[PDB]
Amino acid sequence: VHWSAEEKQLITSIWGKVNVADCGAEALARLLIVYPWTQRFFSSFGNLSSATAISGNPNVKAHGKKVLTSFGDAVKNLDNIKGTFAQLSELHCDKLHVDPENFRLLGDILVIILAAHFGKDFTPECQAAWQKLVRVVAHALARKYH
Amino acid sequence: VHWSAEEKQLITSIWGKVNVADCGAEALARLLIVYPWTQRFFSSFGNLSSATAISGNPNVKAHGKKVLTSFGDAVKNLDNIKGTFAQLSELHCDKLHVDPENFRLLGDILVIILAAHFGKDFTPECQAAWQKLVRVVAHALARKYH
Amino acid sequence: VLSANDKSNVKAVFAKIGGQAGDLGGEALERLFITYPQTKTYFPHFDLSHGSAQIKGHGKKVAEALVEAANHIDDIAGALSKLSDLHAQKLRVDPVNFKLLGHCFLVVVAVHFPSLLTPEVHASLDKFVLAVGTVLTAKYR
Amino acid sequence: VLSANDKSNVKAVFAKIGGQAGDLGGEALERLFITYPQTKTYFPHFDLSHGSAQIKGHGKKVAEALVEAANHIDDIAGALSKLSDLHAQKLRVDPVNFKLLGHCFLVVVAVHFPSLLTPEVHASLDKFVLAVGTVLTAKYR
Ligand code: HEM
Ligand code: HEM
Ligand code: HEM
Ligand code: HEM
Repeated sequence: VHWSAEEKQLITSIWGKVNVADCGAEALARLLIVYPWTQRFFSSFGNLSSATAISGNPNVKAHGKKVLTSFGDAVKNLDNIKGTFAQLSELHCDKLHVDPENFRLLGDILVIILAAHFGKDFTPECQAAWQKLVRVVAHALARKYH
Repeated sequence: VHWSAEEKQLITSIWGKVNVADCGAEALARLLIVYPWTQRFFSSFGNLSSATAISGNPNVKAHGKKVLTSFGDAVKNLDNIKGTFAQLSELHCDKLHVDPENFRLLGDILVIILAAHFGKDFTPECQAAWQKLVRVVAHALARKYH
Repeated sequence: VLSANDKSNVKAVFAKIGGQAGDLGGEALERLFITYPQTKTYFPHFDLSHGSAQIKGHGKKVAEALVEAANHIDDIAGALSKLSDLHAQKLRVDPVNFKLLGHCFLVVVAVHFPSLLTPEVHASLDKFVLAVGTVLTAKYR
Repeated sequence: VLSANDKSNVKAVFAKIGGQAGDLGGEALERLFITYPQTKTYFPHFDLSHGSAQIKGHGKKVAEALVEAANHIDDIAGALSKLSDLHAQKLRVDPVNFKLLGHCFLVVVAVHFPSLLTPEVHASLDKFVLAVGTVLTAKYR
């Protein structure tokens, strides 16, 4: 992966300004609502039995914040994403057995969440840069395979 | 990617008995017939008008042999698959714009072709090693992407 | 098949923003081409320059098909009959690309109508765009 | 949709397999767990050791269901409706795993009946196992 000055600016600016708590909670809730098989991995989180329940679930909300904070670790060193996600890759692959397609789905959800948060400031170029970022992150998490 | 002695032996022993012309003809015909959108990439190959025409097409046969010979280059140096396929990645990604999912589908087809040819010698462990090989090749071919 | 609830969510969405759907289609397509540049190779006969009237014209048509599908949501296959043979038989569009365009449509909806796109509505719209993509690629399966 | 020729091909395959179906189901499942180890996560209540009687017994159930789908190939959704509820609502099986198992079934057919699995019959059987997977994931749509 190569990052242009323009891509770095688009990524860093959105990160600085994003509400990490609210957008992280939103991304996780939407993953669980839109793609409900993902609920299987979160059975310790309690009530996931409705969209309302998922969105109000304090464990979902707190975990969502952790997740977007972790995407923040990608932002902070864009040329070291592989290393940043090595330990998380062991977790998600070897321990939790999450198929990598779900990393793609969460990336797509995050893009939609950012689009909602930023409106027209989330230009097509901004979208391009962020979809590139979530794809790089997903690639780094799906390593302990191939 | 790490390859055990056992995995290496399952791969090379099968490969030593592969007829690349026959297996390659089978694999490419099956790609074009089973996943017909792939025909888009092979417009210059002539008659792809029916399943029968595709199996009888000499250009499909010839190209199939080249594809299998290439898989042979992976078998010959399992630890250097990334390097071996770097140039082919330029061709497939930057010039042909083949979505990587199609590399997975061709891999699955190759596994079925080997199963058909080798029958009871294509044990579950042999299948696991070959599926691993085709995934590692696919990831090498997709290198030019994320 | 889409549930009664999903159908109502789709109709609620297009009944509100159907007037803008044409413009939204143009933007969705612009975003497809910029976010996933490989998709431009399906359009070598278009002017794919940013701003281009052909992109805008064509996105308008994509959105109008979605609106037709919404208006006849109980038989989307029927509604989009010609279009299906077009995409799978004639054009041989790789099925992966339908999820990319459907996602771009959701992105445009989020950009312009954030309070409309609740998680429930997002779920229903995702199912809808996938149902359309499935109809258009039906000959593959 | 499955064409008439696809249906002929599928029924021919299952007629050939005949009473071996149960055993081939066990083999498909054994291959699933060995080739795609992540799938073992769904069976923590099973003995999953090599040779496991529980794997073989379960494979027979899977093959019984495929046989019924072949016998009712004109309406797979109808025949397997409650199986879909089980897999999607109760078990929350990731949709990707249906493609993996379907593939394992084709591999088993290839091992045992290579002359039957021509490219055309391969295409028909692929469409079949994908149609079954699509039915079983229905409650995700
Ligand atoms: C692709 C981007 C993803 C990122 C950046 C991410 C990030 C994280 C982080 C930072 C943790 C905390 C690790 C710890 O406490 O040791 C975590 C845990 C976890 N993740 Fe992810 N994740 C991603 C995708 C997914 C997906 C797609 C799923 C399931 C569909 C998933 C399921 C889980 C589960 C079940 C946990 C453990 C939760 C717990 O019990 O505390 N993750 N993830
Ligand atoms: C994943 C394993 C694959 C391997 C090992 C492979 C191998 C090759 C090789 C060795 C060549 C010839 C390069 C040359 O002659 O200089 C080639 C060309 C080509 N490949 Fe692949 N390929 C793979 C997958 C695919 C797939 C999945 C598609 C499309 C769905 C595809 C489409 C093509 C096309 C269109 C050409 C050019 C043929 C021509 O000369 O017109 N390849 N490939
Ligand atoms: C649900 C998603 C989609 C919808 C509703 C849709 C809709 C349409 C419509 C209404 C047309 C009619 C143009 C005409 O009649 O001249 C068309 C044509 C076309 N579509 Fe799509 N489409 C979709 C997805 C895609 C995708 C994913 C691609 C490829 C990336 C694609 C590529 C094309 C091309 C190349 C044409 C011919 C354009 C022309 O020559 O004017 N479509 N589509
Ligand atoms: C071809 C697609 C499949 C078919 C036809 C099928 C069929 C079946 C049948 C017939 C049963 C239980 C019989 C009964 O209770 O009456 C079952 C249960 C089950 N299936 Fe599947 N299945 C398929 C795919 C999958 C996949 C891909 C997975 C996960 C990787 C899976 C996981 C399970 C689990 C965990 C059970 C419960 C088993 C138990 O508690 O003993 N199934 N399936």
